[PDB]
Amino acid sequence: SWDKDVYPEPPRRTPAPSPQTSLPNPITYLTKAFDLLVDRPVTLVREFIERQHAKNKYYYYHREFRRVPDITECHEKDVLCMFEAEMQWKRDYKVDQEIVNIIQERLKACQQREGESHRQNCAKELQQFTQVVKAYQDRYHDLGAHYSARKCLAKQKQRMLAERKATKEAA
Amino acid sequence: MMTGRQARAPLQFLPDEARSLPPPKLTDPRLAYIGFLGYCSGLIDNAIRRRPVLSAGLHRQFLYITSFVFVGYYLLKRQDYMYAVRDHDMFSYIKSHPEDFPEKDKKTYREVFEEFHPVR
Repeated sequence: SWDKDVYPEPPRRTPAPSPQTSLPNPITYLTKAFDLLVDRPVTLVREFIERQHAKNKYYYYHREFRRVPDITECHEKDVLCMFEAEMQWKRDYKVDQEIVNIIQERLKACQQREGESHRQNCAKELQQFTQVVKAYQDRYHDLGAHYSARKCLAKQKQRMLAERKATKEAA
Repeated sequence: MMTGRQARAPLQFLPDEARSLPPPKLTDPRLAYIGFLGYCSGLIDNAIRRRPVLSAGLHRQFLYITSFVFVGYYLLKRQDYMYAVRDHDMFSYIKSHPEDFPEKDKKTYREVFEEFHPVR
């Protein structure tokens, strides 16, 4: 029961079976029989386990993290503020990681769904993919083993300056 | 160094001023480790005398351990005194001299510039 609009399931568009010729029923004997043999004998068990779970509920919460001044309001040293800033930077980072995972999976499921149509109906999702992965590519990409904030803020300084010269040559 | 401080009352082990410093608690890991050091002391004694060790160590071992707890205790006390007067000297000489040590405001990263060669 995952959140739907995060992970699109397009219209199912199932075709209507047409026998079109009178012959035996090779799989359907066994799709019905399977749905007799392996459907209910499991279903009873899953349902029983359901009620067993439901007689005593639990509640577990997705944690939250509040915000902080991050890197800006910290002085050049005196770590006591910095620690918060840069570690939560690391959190938000991993968050972005999993965003990249999500998009990257949407693309895969997209091609698998389309079939032979590979370049038809994945254009939108591949497009936003190049958008996001170009963002990540621009921001976090090349720093190194040891990275905290100072280096991300650093690279952002680098781009802002390179684009400020680029926009003086824009004249 | 510091001989001008304590050359005013020479050969005071620790002065009447030191008693304002909290003394080391019993169980302070240092002097306890000193007690262990008396234990290995006595053990090496019972190794020196060919006797098998863990024998005769009823009175001996206790004598060693208690002795080092005694001496080591006083030593730790006068130590903590020494660092006390050291830190005091620092702070007094800090406050009495504004020019020598400037208090600068530490500007935040908002104004910072660096090179930070990426890998590639």
